[PDB]
Amino acid sequence: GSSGSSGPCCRALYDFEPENEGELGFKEGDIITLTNQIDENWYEGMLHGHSGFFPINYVEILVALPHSGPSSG
Repeated sequence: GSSGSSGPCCRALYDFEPENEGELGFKEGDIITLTNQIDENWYEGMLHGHSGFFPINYVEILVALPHSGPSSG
């Protein structure tokens, strides 16, 4: 199959509900697109037409973002 174009994406290992405004609640299985990073343990993406931040201790990064520079090494 020809998808066309694909970028960095992550998979949720469990379910997480938003506690504070903005929070981006995910669901075990739902792939959360990756756009940018605000925190050192949080990420940013688009899900259900909503732009919010989500924890990394719940999802796994399959494709390392294109971002370049200093990083855990």
